Amino acid sequence: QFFALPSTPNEPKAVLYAENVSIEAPDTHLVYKPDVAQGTISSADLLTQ
Amino acid sequence: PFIGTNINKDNGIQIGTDTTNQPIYADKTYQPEPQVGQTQWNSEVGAA
Repeated sequence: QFFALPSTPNEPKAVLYAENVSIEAPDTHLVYKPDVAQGTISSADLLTQ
Repeated sequence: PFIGTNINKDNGIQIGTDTTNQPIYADKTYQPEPQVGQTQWNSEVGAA
């Protein structure tokens, strides 16, 4: 996937990828989960954890 | 470190509200605590 700056959005500067990585954590008891209702991994709060 | 929405002159800043809504303010004596901050690293709030 292809990004760029707001000064030149015509030509791409920075790019990046996407991954189906099976993320697990065998060693985190996960203190401070913030409030999410029921949804996916998407809130500005849930980004901290 | 503490952030609340409304501030009036009677008690300074609120720290919460009850169910049947009314601004539950802070005591001058022991509120706000020196340790209450942010549990999120982001969101340095301002202008609202």
